Parts: sequence; C-alpha cells; structure tokens
Amino acid sequence: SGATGERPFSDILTSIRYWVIHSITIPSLFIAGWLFVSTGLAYDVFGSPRPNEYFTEDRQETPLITDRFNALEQVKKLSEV
Amino acid sequence: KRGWFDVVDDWLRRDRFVFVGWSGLLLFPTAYLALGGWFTGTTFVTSWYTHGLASSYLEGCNFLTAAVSTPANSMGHSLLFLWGPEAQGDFTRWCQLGGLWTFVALHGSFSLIGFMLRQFEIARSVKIRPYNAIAFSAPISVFVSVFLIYPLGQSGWFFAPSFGVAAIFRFILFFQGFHNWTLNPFHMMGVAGVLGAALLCAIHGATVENTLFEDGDGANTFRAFNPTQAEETYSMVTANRFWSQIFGVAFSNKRWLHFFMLFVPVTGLWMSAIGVVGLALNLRAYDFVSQEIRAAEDPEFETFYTKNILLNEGIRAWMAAQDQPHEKLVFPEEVLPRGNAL
Amino acid sequence: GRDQESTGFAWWAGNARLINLSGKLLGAHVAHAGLIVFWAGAMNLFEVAHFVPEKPMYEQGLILLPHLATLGYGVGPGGEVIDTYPYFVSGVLHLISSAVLGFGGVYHSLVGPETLEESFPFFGYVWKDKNKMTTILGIHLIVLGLGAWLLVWKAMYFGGIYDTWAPGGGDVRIITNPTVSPGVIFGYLFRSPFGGDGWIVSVDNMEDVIGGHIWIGTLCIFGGIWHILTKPWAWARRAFVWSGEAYLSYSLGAISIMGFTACCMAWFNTTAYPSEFYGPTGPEASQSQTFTFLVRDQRLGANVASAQGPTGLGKYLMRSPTGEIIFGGETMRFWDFRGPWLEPLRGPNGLDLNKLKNDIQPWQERRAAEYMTHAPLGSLNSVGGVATEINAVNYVSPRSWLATSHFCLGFFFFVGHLWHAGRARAAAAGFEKGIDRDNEPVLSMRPL
Amino acid sequence: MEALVYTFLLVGTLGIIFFAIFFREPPRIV
Amino acid sequence: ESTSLWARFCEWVTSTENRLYIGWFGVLMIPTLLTATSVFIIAFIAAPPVDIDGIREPVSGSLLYGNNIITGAIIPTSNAIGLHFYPIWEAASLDEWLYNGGPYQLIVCHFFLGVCSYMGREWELSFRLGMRPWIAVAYSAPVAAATAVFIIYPLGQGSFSDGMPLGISGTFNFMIVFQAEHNILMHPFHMLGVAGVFGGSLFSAMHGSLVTSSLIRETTENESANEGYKFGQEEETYNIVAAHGYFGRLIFQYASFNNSRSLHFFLAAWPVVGIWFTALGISTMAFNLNGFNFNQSVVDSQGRVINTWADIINRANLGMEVMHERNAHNFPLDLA
Amino acid sequence: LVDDRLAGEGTGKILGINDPSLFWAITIVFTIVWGVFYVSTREIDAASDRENDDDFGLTL
Amino acid sequence: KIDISKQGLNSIQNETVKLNLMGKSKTMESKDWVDPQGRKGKGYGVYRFANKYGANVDGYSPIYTPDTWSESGDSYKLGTKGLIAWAGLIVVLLGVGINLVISTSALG
Ligand SMILES: CCCCCCCCCCCCCCCCCC(=O)OC[C@H](CO[C@@H]1O[C@H](CO[C@H]2O[C@H](CO)[C@H](O)[C@H](O)[C@H]2O)[C@H](O)[C@H](O)[C@H]1O)OC(=O)CCCCCCCCCCCCCCCCC
Ligand code: CLA
Ligand code: CLA
Ligand code: CLA
Ligand SMILES: CCCCCCCCCCCCCCCC(=O)OC[C@H](CO[C@@H]1O[C@H](CS(=O)(=O)O)[C@@H](O)[C@H](O)[C@H]1O)OC(=O)CCCCCCCCCCCCCCC
Ligand SMILES: CC1=C(/C=C/C(C)=C/C=C/C(C)=C/C=C/C=C(C)/C=C/C=C(C)/C=C/C2=C(C)CCCC2(C)C)C(C)(C)CCC1
Ligand SMILES: CC1=C(/C=C/C(C)=C/C=C/C(C)=C\C=C/C=C(C)/C=C/C=C(C)/C=C/C2=C(C)CCCC2(C)C)C(C)(C)CCC1
Ligand SMILES: CC1=C(/C=C/C(C)=C\C=C\C(C)=C\C=C\C=C(C)\C=C\C=C(C)\C=C\C2=C(C)CCCC2(C)C)C(C)(C)CCC1
Ligand code: OEX
Ligand SMILES: [Cl-]
Repeated sequence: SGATGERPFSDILTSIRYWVIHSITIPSLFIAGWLFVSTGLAYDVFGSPRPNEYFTEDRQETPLITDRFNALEQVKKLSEV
Repeated sequence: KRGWFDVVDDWLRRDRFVFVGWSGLLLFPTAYLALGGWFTGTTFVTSWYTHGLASSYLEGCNFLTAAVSTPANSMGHSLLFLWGPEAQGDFTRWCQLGGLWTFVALHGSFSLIGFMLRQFEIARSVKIRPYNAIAFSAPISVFVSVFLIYPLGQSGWFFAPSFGVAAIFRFILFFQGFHNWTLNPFHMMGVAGVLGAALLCAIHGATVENTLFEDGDGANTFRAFNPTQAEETYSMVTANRFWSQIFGVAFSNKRWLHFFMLFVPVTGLWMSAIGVVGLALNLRAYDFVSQEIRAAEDPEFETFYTKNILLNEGIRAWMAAQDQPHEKLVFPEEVLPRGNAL
Repeated sequence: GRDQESTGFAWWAGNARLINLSGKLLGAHVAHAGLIVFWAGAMNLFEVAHFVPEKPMYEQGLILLPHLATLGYGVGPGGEVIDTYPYFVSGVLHLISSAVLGFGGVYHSLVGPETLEESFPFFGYVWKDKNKMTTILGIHLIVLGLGAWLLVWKAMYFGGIYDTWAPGGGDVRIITNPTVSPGVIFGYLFRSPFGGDGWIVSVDNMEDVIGGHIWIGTLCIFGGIWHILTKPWAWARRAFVWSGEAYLSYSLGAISIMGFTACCMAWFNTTAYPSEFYGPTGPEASQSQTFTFLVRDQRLGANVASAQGPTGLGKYLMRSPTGEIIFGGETMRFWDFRGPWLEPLRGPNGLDLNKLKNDIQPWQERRAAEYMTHAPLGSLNSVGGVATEINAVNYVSPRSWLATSHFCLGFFFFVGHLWHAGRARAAAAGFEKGIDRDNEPVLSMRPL
Repeated sequence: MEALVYTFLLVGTLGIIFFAIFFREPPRIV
Repeated sequence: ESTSLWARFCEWVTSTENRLYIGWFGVLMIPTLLTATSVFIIAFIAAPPVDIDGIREPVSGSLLYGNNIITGAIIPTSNAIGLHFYPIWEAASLDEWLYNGGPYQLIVCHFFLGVCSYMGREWELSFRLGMRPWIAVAYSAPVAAATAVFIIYPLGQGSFSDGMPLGISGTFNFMIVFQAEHNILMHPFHMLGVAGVFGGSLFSAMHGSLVTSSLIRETTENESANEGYKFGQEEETYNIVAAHGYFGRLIFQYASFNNSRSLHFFLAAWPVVGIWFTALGISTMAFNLNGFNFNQSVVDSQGRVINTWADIINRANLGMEVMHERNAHNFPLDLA
Repeated sequence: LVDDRLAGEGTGKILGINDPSLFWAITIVFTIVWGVFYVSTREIDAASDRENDDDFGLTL
Repeated sequence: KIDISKQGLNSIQNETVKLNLMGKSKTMESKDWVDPQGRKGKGYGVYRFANKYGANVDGYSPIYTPDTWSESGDSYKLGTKGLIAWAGLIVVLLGVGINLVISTSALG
C-alpha cells in the first residue's frame, strides 16, 4: 500500500519511450559483451589461457606457484607463451 | 539551520523504493563488489595457475563447475591486495594469482556486517524488535567460521572453500575424507537444526493453510484476508487439537511457536560453526579409539564406523595428488589403497 | 471462458471451472487426447528419422520403436531391424489422427455446447448420478476390453508377436496356445512382489502374456456389461464420495499403481520388454559380466568351477541360498535373472557345469559381451558408465529412462490421489473453504 | 559399562517422551 | 444409540475424544509401528553381527557387541538374500534369521506400512475435525524420502543390503557410497533438495524472527513475551503490517508477503516441493540415472584434458568407489 | 540336508499359502469380521437419518 | 477503513479485471450463487470482513494501479518523427553490429 514517489515499473515498461530507448541500449550492451570475448580482449584483461596456450613447449604439465613474494615474476614465467 | 549529520541522515533514511540508510554506505559498495567479483571471476578469471584447473565460462565451464578459486598455497594467508607485495598493481596478474578470491571474501564479509547493520537500522526506524538481525547472526557465524576462521588455522587460503558450486562440493568431499566431518557431533547438531527448521517450515505452513477460517465464498482462500484485520486467519484451537491427537504434543502458545521457528535454525548453524572452528585446528572427532583398538586386535570386528574409515583412506589417497598440487605427491599406483577388483 | 469473479477459482486453478460444464469438459479431455496421439506420432517420426541401422535400438535413445518392435513390426530373427516403414506408417497414422482429435477438442471446448444435458441427454451427465456414471464407466470399460482383444488378435491371427524365448532364436512368432488356465493367471496376480516372485512383472513367456490379455479382455467386456446394466449397491453408495473430483482421485490412485508397475516392468521384465530392443536389464548386465569373465578365464585356462574368490565364495560359480548353482560375486543378488541367452545353459539344478565348460555357443558369448557394456548405468547428461566414468560414450539405457520417468510420474500421481481425494471429501462434507467461525467443531468437543 | 550407560540414556529419553505426551500440562481456553 | 458391537467399535475407533486419535489408518499404523519399534529396540541393543555383503563377513551393529550410540545400527539384509522376502518363518532358526539380516527387512516392511498409515491417519483426523486436508500432502514429502532410501533404492539396486542402515554411522556410509556410485551432489534433484532445506531453514528463521519482532506489547519485562498470548485468543498477537513494513524495506516493498495466507502456503510449498524432488532423485538414481558427469569436459586445442572442479570431485569418487565393499567384487565393473 | 525349513520363499505361491491352514486362517478371520459388520450395516446407516436409497451417499 | 475508489484501480478497462484487482465479486455476493463444483455460497463475497475493513488484500495493497501512472507515458512525445528516426537507427546499428560480429570472428 502506498508508493514511494517513483514511477510504477508497469508504467515505464508499457511506455513507447522506454522501448524506443532500450531497443538500442540493451542490444548494444549485448554486442559490447560479445565483442569483448570475440576480439580476445577478455583473454588479455583477466589472463585466462586461450585453448591453445594452457601448456607451453617448456612446460607440458600444470603450473605451480611456489614463491609468495616473487609470485608476480613466477606467474609471468608460467603464463609466458 | 540543520547540521550536516541531520541533513545527511534525512537523505540516507528516506522512505524510497530501495532503502539506503547509513548501513548502506557500507553494504551497497561492498555487496556490489562481492557480487561483481564472483560474476567476473566465474566468467573470465581462470584457476590454471593457482589450482591447475579451468574454472571460468571462457575456459568452458558450466554454472556448475565455474568458480572463483582460492589462491595458491604458497601465498599462505596473504590478504592478496591489488597493491600487495605478491602482485604489485598488475591487475591481470592479480587475477591469475587468485587475488579475486580474497577480494570477494573480504568485500563480501563486510557486506554481511553491512546487512546486519541494515536490519538494525530499519528495525529501529520502523520501531519493531531486532530479532531478524539476531537471526542473521547464524549465517554470519557460518561464513566467518568456514570462509575465514577455517583457512586461517590451515596452511593458507588455498584450503578455504572456493566460491563455486562444484568447488563447494569438493570442499564438502574434502571434509569427509580428511576430517570425518559427518562423525563430528557439531555438524550433527547443525544437521538437526536445518532438517528441524525445514520440518517446522513445512508443518507450520501446512497447519495454517489447513486450519483457515472460512472468510469468503470462493474456493480461492488466498483472497479472503486483509493484513489489518483483527481476527486471526486460522484456528489455533483446531490446530492444537489436531497435533495433540496425531503427534501427542502440540503448540498452545502462538508466540512460543514462532520463537521456536527462529531458535531451531539459528542454534543449528551456530553449533556447526563451533565444529568448523575445531576443524580449523584439526581438532576433529575423526575416530573412536576404543573401536579402532578393538578392530586392530581381532580381524573379525566390523562396524559401519570402521567401514567409513576405510572410505576416508580412499578419499585422501586418491584426491591428494590433484587436490593439493603444492605437496607434489607422486604416489605410484601400487601404493594407493584399493579393494579387490573394483 | 470464465473468471474468478464469477467462479471463485483463480487462473492457476482455471480448469476447475469445467467441473460442471459437461460440454467444455468434454472438449478438454478430447483435446488432451489429441496431445497424447500427437506426441506418439511426432516422436515415432522423430525416432525413425534419427534411426541408423549400424547401432541397436537401445543405443539410439528410442523408446517408442521398441514397443512397435515387440509387436513384431520391422524385426527379424535375433532382434535385427530389417525394415523401418512399419514404424513410419504408425507415426503418420497417429500424427494425422491427432489433427481430427484436436479439432473435436477445440470445437467441443470453444464452440460446442457448454453443457450436454439439455441438448444431448445420452451424453449429458451429473456427477451425483451413480447410474449414469456406471454406464459411462461400463461403456469405456468395454472399449478397453476390445483394445485388449486387439493384442491377442495380432499375436494369434495378424502376423504374431515377437517372442524373445522362441525356439531357434528370438523372432516374431504366432501364438497358438495362450495360457488361459485359472491357476496360472491367479498365480501371477496373488504372488508376492518380492524377489523370486515379482508379482506380475515375472511373466516369462508370451503364452502367458496373451493368455493374460484374454482374461482382461473378457473381464472388461463382462465388467462393462455388468456396470452398464446395474447401478451401485447400498454398500457401495455408503463407501464412496459421488462427486466429479472424487472420481478423478479414484483414477489418480489407480493410475499411480500402473505407473509404478510400468517402472518395474521396464526395469526387470525381459519378455514383454525384450533386451534386443530395450537393452539389458540391471540384473542381466551383472550376470553378463560374470559370464564374460568366466568364458575368458576358461580360455586362459582355469577351472571356473573350483576357482575360489578372495572371500572364500566361488569366484565364478556359487550356490544360491536355496541350493541352485548361480554366478558368483555381487551378482549373487541377481540369481533370479532369467534371459533367453543364459537359460539354454541352465538345467533343473541351476547352471550346468558341463554346459558352461564345453557347450557355450558364440552367439551367447556375443550377447553377454554386448549387454555388459550397455548396462543401464548412465548419467543425466547421457554419459554411459558409473559416476566415475569419463565423457567417452553417449548412452543411457531406455529402461533407465522408462523406469525413472514413470516412477516420477507414478509418485506425483499418487500425490494427486492425496490432493484430489482429500479435497473431494472436504468439498462434499462442506469445509473445503475453511472452518466456520460460527460453529467451530473443536469448540463443541470436550477438552482433551 | 558403556553399553549400560547407552541403554539408560536411550530409555531415559524415551521415558521423558511418555511423560511429555500423557502427563503434559493441559491447554485450557482462557 | 449404538448397540451393535461393530457399531460401538467403529464409534470408538473414529472417536475424537481419545487422547491419541485412532483411526482406520490407526488400526494399521499402531500394530505395524509397534512391531517395528519393538524389533528396532531389541535389535539395536542386542542383535548378533549381520553378514550384509553376503561374503560371510559379519558386521556388528548392536550396543552389546561393542558399539556406541553413534556406530550402532541395524545392519541391512544379506546380499545373498537380495530382494527375496525373508520373514522369520522362512528361516530354519532365529539364529539363522539374525545372521542374515532378518530384522532389517521386518523393521523396514512394517515401518513402510506404518508411515503410509500415519499419512492416512493425518487426513482422517482432519476430516473428523472439519479441517482442510493436505497436511498429509505435506507429510508425503518425508514419506517419499523414507520409501526412496528404504524401499525403492533396494528395489532398483536389486538388494536390501543397499538400503540405508538404521543407524547414525550406517547412514553416513550410505551417503558416501551413494556419492561414489551416483554422484548425487551433481544431481539436480539433490540440488533442489538442498535448496529445500536451506530455503526452509531460511524461511523458518525469517518467519519466526519477523513475527517475534512484531509482537504487540502485552506483558512486562519481568515475564516472557510468550505470556502475552492466551490460548484461544480471537485477536492477533503480532502486527502483520509492522512486519511487512520492515521486510518490505529490508529488500523492497514487493518482495514481501503482505498476505498471511499466501505467506504460509509459500512456507509449506517450498520445503515440500524441495523434498519431493530429492526423494525423486534417490528414486531415479536407484535405476542408475546418475547426476551430471562433466569429467574431461574441458579439453584444450591439442586434445589435452584441462581438469575442473568436477574432476577433483571425480578423484574423491574414485577413492570411495575402490574402497567400498573391499571383499565383495570379483570383476572390475560395479554393475551391481 | 542338515535342518528343516518351510522352503516357500521365492516360489510364487498364491498369497503365500504353502499349506491350507493359512487359507483357513485368512478366510475364518475375514468371515468373522464381515459377519459382525454385516449385522450392523442397518444401524450404521440409520445414524445418517436417511435411507440407503439410490440417492444416498456423500455427494457434491 | 479503505476506500476502493482511492486505491488507483478506477481506470481498468475490463470490469472483470477491475473487480478482480479490487478484490470484489458481485456474483459471489449473492446467496443463490453456486460454486463451479456445486457448492452454494454462504452469503459472503470474496471477503466476509470487506465492509468492516473496506477491502481484501487485493484492495488494501494493489500491485497494478494505472491511475498513478504518469500521463506522459501514454504517448511518445517525439511522434512519428522520432519513430522513423528510431527505425532508421535500428537498421543502421543492426548492420554495423552484424559486421562487427563477422569481422571479429574466426569465421571461415
Ligand atoms: C510415498 C509414496 C510411496 C510409494 C512407494 C511405491 C513404490 C513402488 C513399488 C511398489 C508399490 C506400487 C504398487 C505395486 C507396483 C508394482 C510393484 C511390483 O511389480 O513388484 C515387483 C517388482 C519387481 O519384482 C521383481 O520381479 C522380477 C521378475 O523378473 C523375472 O521375470 C522377468 C520376465 O521374464 C525376467 O525374466 C527376469 O529375468 C526374471 O528375473 C524378479 O523376480 C525380481 O526378483 C523381483 O524383485 O518390484 C518389486 O520387487 C517390489 C518389491 C516389493 C515392494 C518393496 C517392499 C515393500 C514392502 C511393503 C511391506 C511388505 C509387504 C507388503 C507389500 C505388498 C502387499 C500386497
Ligand atoms: C564500503 C566501502 C568499502 C570497504 C569497507 C572496502 C574494504 C576493503 N577493500 Mg575495497 N573498494 C571499494 C570499497 C570498499 N572497500 C570501492 C568503491 C572500490 C573501487 C571499485 C574498491 C576496490 C578495492 C580493491 C581493488 C581492493 C579492495 C580491497 C579491500 C580490503 C582491504 C584493502 C583496504 O581496505 O585497504 C586498506 C585499509 C584501509 C585504507 C582502512 C583505513 C581507513 C582510514 C580510516 C582512512 C584514513 C584516511 C587518512 C587520514 C588519509 C586521508 C587522505 C585524504 C582523505 C586527505 C577491504 C576489506 C583489497 C582486497 O580486496 O583485498 C584482496 C583490494 O585489492 N577494494
Ligand atoms: C491439456 C491442456 C488444457 C486444455 C485442453 C484446456 C482446456 C480448456 N480450458 Mg484450460 N488451462 C490449462 C490447460 C488446458 N486447458 C492450463 C495449463 C492452465 C493454467 C494457465 C489453464 C487455465 C484455464 C483457465 C483460467 C480457464 C481455462 C478454461 C478452459 C476451457 C475453455 C477455454 C476457453 O474457452 O477460452 C478460450 C481460449 C482461447 C480462445 C485461446 C485460443 C487458442 C486455441 C484454443 C488453441 C488452438 C491451438 C491449436 C494449434 C489449434 C488446433 C486446431 C486444429 C483444427 C488443428 C477448455 C475446455 C476456461 C474455463 O474454465 O472455461 C469455463 C478458463 O477459465 N483454462
Ligand atoms: C476400471 C474398471 C472398473 C471400475 C472403475 C469399477 C468400479 C466399481 N465397481 Mg466394478 N468391475 C469391473 C471393473 C471396474 N469396476 C470388472 C472388469 C468387473 C468384472 C469382474 C467388475 C465387476 C463388479 C462387480 C460384481 C461389482 C462391481 C462394483 C463396482 C463399484 C464398487 C467399487 C468397489 O467397491 O470396488 C472395490 C473392490 C473391492 C471392495 C474388493 C477388492 C478386490 C480387488 C479386485 C482386489 C483383488 C485383486 C485380484 C487380482 C482380483 C481377482 C479377480 C479375478 C476375476 C481375476 C464401483 C463403482 C460393485 C457394484 O457396485 O455393483 C454395481 C459390484 O458388486 N464391479
Ligand atoms: C515412562 C516410564 C517411566 C520412565 C522414567 C524415565 C525418567 C524420565 C521421565 C520421568 C521424569 C520426568 C517426569 C516429570 C513429571 C512432571 O513434571 O509432571 C509431574 C506429574 C504430572 O502428574 C500430575 O498429576 C496431577 C493429578 S494429581 O494432582 O496427582 O491428582 C495433574 O494435575 C497433572 O497431571 C500433573 O500435575 O506428577 C505425577 O504425578 C508424576 C509422578 C512423579 C514423576 C515420576 C518420575 C519417575 C517415573 C518412574 C521411574 C521408574 C521407571 C521404571 C518403572 C518400572
Ligand atoms: C482447448 C484449449 C487449449 C488446448 C487446445 C489443444 C490441446 C489443441 C490440440 C490440437 C492438436 C492435437 C492439433 C494437431 C494437429 C496435427 C496436424 C495438423 C498434423 C499434420 C500432419 C502433417 C501436416 C504432415 C506431416 C508429414 C507426413 C504426412 C509424413 C512425414 C512427413 C510429415 C511430418 C511432413 C489451450 C490449452 C490452448 C487453452 C485454451 C483452450
Ligand atoms: C493382462 C496380463 C495378466 C493380468 C491379468 C489380470 C486378470 C489382471 C487383473 C487385475 C485385477 C482383477 C485387479 C487389480 C487390482 C485391484 C485393486 C488394486 C483393488 C482396488 C480397490 C480398493 C483398493 C478398495 C477401495 C475401497 C473399498 C470398497 C474398501 C474400503 C476402502 C475403499 C472405500 C477405498 C497376466 C499377469 C496374467 C500376464 C501378463 C498380462
Ligand atoms: C571484481 C572487480 C571489479 C568490479 C566488477 C563489478 C563491481 C561488477 C560486475 C558486476 C555484475 C553484476 C556482473 C553480472 C553478471 C550477470 C550475469 C552473468 C547473469 C546471469 C543470469 C542468468 C544466466 C539467468 C539465469 C536464470 C535463473 C536464475 C532463473 C530461470 C531463468 C534463467 C535460467 C534465465 C572492480 C572494477 C571493482 C575492481 C576489482 C575487480
Ligand atoms: O552392496 Mn551396497 O554398494 Ca550397490 O554397487 Mn554393487 O552393490 Mn554393493 O557394490 Mn556398489
Ligand atoms: Cl562381483
């Protein structure tokens, strides 16, 4: 009972303006996420190994970080292509 | 003229669609980051370098197998800050190092504090008793004991539960194999609390819906109600007599019934949290020495407890090599315990 | 249609508005019948279109084609599928029939009369009319009897039925002497459901199956005629709630039993569910494993008869707790299993050591080898093998699908009995809408 | 000894159930 | 008015003036549950070791044979018996019957009839008291779970030895082996079951706390707030609008049940539906339709397998599988 | 053999009747209970304050 | 009490929907009304205490009140001029989006 002085969601989701605006904003966000993975940017931003670089000529087994204070150096070696 | 605290207090505690409050200055920032940390980690961050596993959708995991995995065991109990000595500001290397787990665990733990404060702040403004906040203490004890206290007693964050569906299952199976957590009397009380609360939830819901008063002519009995009505919507006298003749004992006090529905679940989770605190130090109720000494003296004595001990031997040996890569265990096949044939 | 304003039933209980609308209720039942026929045709065509002869039926996830195979369509000796056209015409015939069934359901629901009583007295009914209800029960009981006679007509006069126990190898066989003796028929009905007996699931030859469906066809026709010419007696009128929802609950309870029986039929029976089409049963695969290793170890040189396992019991052969010689190991539990491949090697005392040592035919070894690798074990995402398997084989047994699905349906329809029956009594007594505040029954009762 | 103490605890718990059902405080209206 | 013996007997059976309601389901519930209860108590205290695996290796489960309360159990029937009906009279002696696990079949069979009759007895009292039905429908959820672990799972697996042992440590062995052979954790129905009990535990705490937080002041601070409620009160003991105002502001207004009748249906539907599915999960896994198997699902470009958390779960399953029933298997595949 | 047993388990007997004495037990008990039920039917129905005619019965 | 006319339910076009949202039902109000299962109503409406309290849960706290809706939402101010511009932009961005997906893929 009673409203907090904000437009009812039903009013907004039935209005033409909302769909005219979100018919572009929502699809653009979807394409933006698609291009993030398609372009490979995600692999380079979060450091996830592409399906062809889990194992390296030198390392044919799983990596193992051993040095805590040299982890930045060690992870770069283990992640080195 | 009004002071700053009063002006801000006015805006923070405005009656809007989503209440902010003072506690929101802690809840919403931290809660968003913890939510964002889990989604980002389970979607793009890998566990290849901390666990030798794939745990992101990008790598090819489902919702069931994706997780935000714990840091490597060499990191110990490092807080793994973005600016910390392990990864010094290198965000992509920070994600590979498992620093996103501590991000979610730390910002997430403060969101739990922020939420309990939100319950206290809203309860005081509405002018009602603060029992919901006292209840939410039980989920907080579970989170604190399991995700924080338990790894703090172990080698490092590596042995904390990773934020994932299958990752939690590994954590659950780890506790059986290494701690015999089922045999622990504190998980037993916690199980009774959760199963007892689920029983109470179903019985109370069913009993109320089946002792409703006829306050209308429609078969849809949901509509024959008003929140502001003075009359009770169901017959407590009829409900009491039903369970007194079916079960022998029934509630006669409605206030006592609801406090009980709150006490069972909270007490259960709190007892479990005590047991996990014990497991942090490996103070586990792993075995009954009297039965183990007996079984060692006659090869005929068999109990289901001794059969579980043999199952734990299999779990530890067959899981350790991959579950704990830092140990560098190279167990040859002949040394792993296995029964005849299968 | 209607609304909650004029009915008191919300949209989520909307079909409850059809209880007293005979014409619209008729359309609903005719329309759902069209849905059932549609699925049978649509899945029959789907399974045919996705069928390859390089693999057996049970490897391709087919559950309808094995039913047609057991009726002796498109199969040859040994269970080989020789033709697929009979499966195609069956699928088309159902698919087209659903269209006319859907039209009648759509017509009788939207356009047809809302109630059939005034315009069509023959079809009009009121639930409280015990006589009219038994006539409808009697009529639809006869059409069930005729359906049962179609099965015996096909097995005796139209091509025959697939007999997996047939001499000379399993094949389509015309039944000529169905077992109609009362002792045999009553023997299945009143034997225990426990192991070794298995209630009606233990029917082990097509003479009994056809002889049984002769009894059902005759009982239903007589029962149909009886329930048409009579009305419920005094003891029946005082023992049942005579309302629409009560009749529904009676069927929900009965259909619940059938669902559980089908679940056990698909899991255990190897006669009406031949393993050539539905794959091996759980017991069959376990027995097949010990048979496979016994054959291999005998060839590698070993007296399987006297080979002692680690526990002291026979490794390959032991005695059942009644004395029969059975396969050893954990398969001891499945010593009741009887299959067309192992029975030839089974004398009156159990397995024959001489037969198991000198007279095991290669087709028997091939059958057992195939069955042990297609055991009903599998995963929800259809990965064959135990839970500790790897993603290599895409297989779940049709028996596993049939047993699991029709148990879930069977259980939910038992809750249907509990729900729709508790409400039928409450609605009839008059307190399904709640306790009356004016005269609460407990208040009149003396304190406990 | 343990077997005696386990049985007394179990039958003791069962004895409480009997009294809680039959020798209970009766619920009285007003 | 009632003069006939049967008329007088049927009036006594259906009487609502009995301390505990007997019913027509009660004439089935009481003898079956008393039979199962008495045999359970005798067998739990002093029953000889039972050969459960059929490999002539007796397993002790009674207090008088060196078990405590936690490890004591009623051992399931011998694997040699299988699904065969093994009453007392089918045994040459009680010593043979005890050796082969006879009490388990006796207890389970009479217990299954007892809980089914207990479910019917719950409906019957409601009809006599003029209440609505479907308390028994809610009780069908735990009944389904009991039949799943005691009746259906032995049915699918082909032996009562695979039923859940009637003990605390016996239960844990049943669960561990179940994970090894069916991967129940990855089954979507144990997931819905866990959501049922975690959700039910959550909703029990939320409902209890919200009602306790909105109690109308009717006592003093030197007495329990429970004193404020008098048995048979016509008026409400707590303010529903006050509790809705708090919960509708803790999250947002339309995530709260201002309808007390809708709230209690949700309180009943959520755990019952959850336990219905987990009961179906055990029933389905009785016919070897196991949980999700994602082993070696992630592979790299050259064909190497990249392990996931599912593969770590598999290694635990391998440990349990090879160690459960050590002396019972002669052949590699655990088909039985 | 060494000892004696009923040897009826797993033999598919109707109602588990290995010997006719079991048949008499079931028949005698049922007939007695049906007998006391039969003589009381009229009284049980009279309470309904209605005759057990074709319209009798809890109906909706 | 509660005035149903001030609950924002006065502009529902379909009277049946308007009555459902108000928690009122003229048909069920009659004492000669018969439930679709044969039960005869006792005289109450949807709620027997509607007169004492004003309404049911439905009237007390509706979740669909078109009266409170802003009048500006009824029409699109930019009209067909903004609508054709929307249609033109949708096509242009659709083509660009498809080109980007194809260009950045490993297609072919
Ligand atoms: C909350 C809701 C709960 C719901 C519970 C529902 C459970 C579903 C099961 C039963 C209940 C539904 C009603 C009956 C359905 C049919 C059950 C049935 O066809 O029953 C039999 C089936 C299958 O039986 C199997 O039948 C098989 C037949 O195969 C044989 O014959 C086949 C055909 O040729 C093949 O040749 C095969 O190789 C050969 O071995 C074997 O004989 C097996 O040994 C035998 O176990 O399932 C069985 O085994 C059942 C075993 C007995 C039941 C389990 C114990 C229950 C005990 C209750 C109290 C005790 C006694 C009273 C019970 C009943 C009183 C009337
Ligand atoms: C409610 C807000 C809030 C809270 C409570 C936290 C809390 C936390 N964050 Mg987080 N964070 C937040 C918002 C918040 N954050 C926001 C909005 C962002 C940007 C999106 C981040 C981004 C972020 C990252 C990237 C990281 C953290 C991390 C952490 C954890 C430890 C690191 C730390 O706190 O530094 C040190 C502790 C303090 C600074 C506390 C001291 C506060 C004193 C009182 C300040 C005194 C000011 C002083 C006088 C100087 C004045 C300067 C100027 C005003 C003149 C910790 C639990 C780290 C982590 O997750 O660990 C793995 C991490 O790496 N946060
Ligand atoms: C097997 C499923 C099934 C069937 C056969 C029916 C049948 C029926 N329902 Mg029902 N219903 C169902 C499921 C079903 N329902 C479910 C799941 C719900 C929950 C949402 C409901 C909720 C519900 C309510 C609330 C009501 C009904 C009502 C009705 C009756 C009349 C509908 C009407 O006249 O309005 C008209 C509907 C339409 C005009 C929609 C047109 C769509 C057409 C009919 C579908 C045809 C599509 C198909 C491809 C064409 C085949 C043509 C053929 C020649 C090839 C009718 C007999 C009403 C009633 O009780 O009558 C008094 C009513 O109030 N139902
Ligand atoms: C789906 C089919 C169906 C349905 C719904 C009904 C329904 C009904 N029947 Mg009917 N009946 C049927 C089939 C059916 N019958 C058939 C096929 C026959 C021919 C045998 C009969 C013969 C028949 C007679 C003679 C009578 C009824 C009567 C009744 C009414 C009383 C219900 C009752 O008390 O039964 C409940 C059942 C019992 C109380 C006893 C339980 C016995 C069952 C069957 C278990 C035994 C199992 C075993 C395999 C049966 C052996 C039978 C043998 C021939 C194989 C009821 C409305 C009675 C009536 O009202 O007269 C009009 C009546 O006296 N029926
Ligand atoms: C189950 C078998 C025994 C198992 C024993 C196991 C020990 C644990 C359970 C017993 C202890 C807890 C009970 C507490 C009783 C209570 O609070 O209510 C008090 C009860 C209620 O009755 C009174 O009766 C009053 C009537 S009058 O006033 O007496 O007339 C009436 O007002 C009302 O009912 C009440 O006030 O008062 C009594 O009269 C009960 C008698 C005293 C309790 C006896 C305890 C010992 C039992 C036997 C032990 C030996 C067992 C072996 C037998 C061979
Ligand atoms: C009442 C109603 C309802 C329902 C309804 C229904 C259920 C209906 C159904 C209907 C139906 C049930 C329909 C069907 C149809 C079918 C058809 C129409 C068919 C066709 C065929 C064709 C077209 C052809 C094919 C082919 C062949 C010939 C061979 C092969 C190839 C092919 C496949 C191509 C509802 C719910 C909505 C609600 C409202 C009311
Ligand atoms: C086809 C075939 C067969 C079979 C046949 C037959 C002949 C069947 C039948 C069956 C029958 C013939 C029957 C069944 C069942 C029945 C039942 C199941 C019953 C029911 C009823 C009831 C349960 C009751 C109810 C009521 C009364 C009246 C009493 C009281 C209570 C009440 C009211 C509820 C065989 C196997 C040979 C082979 C194969 C195939
Ligand atoms: C951490 C990090 C960051 C942040 C981030 C954030 C803050 C956020 C994000 C956030 C987010 C927020 C994300 C999200 C995502 C989402 C998603 C991904 C969704 C999903 C969903 C789905 C998938 C659905 C499902 C469903 C259900 C539930 C029901 C039924 C139906 C369906 C099935 C549909 C920063 C910069 C601070 C720095 C540090 C690091
Ligand atoms: O018994 Mn109880 O656990 Ca069902 O799997 Mn086979 O058997 Mn034995 O092994 Mn695995
Ligand atoms: Cl084996």
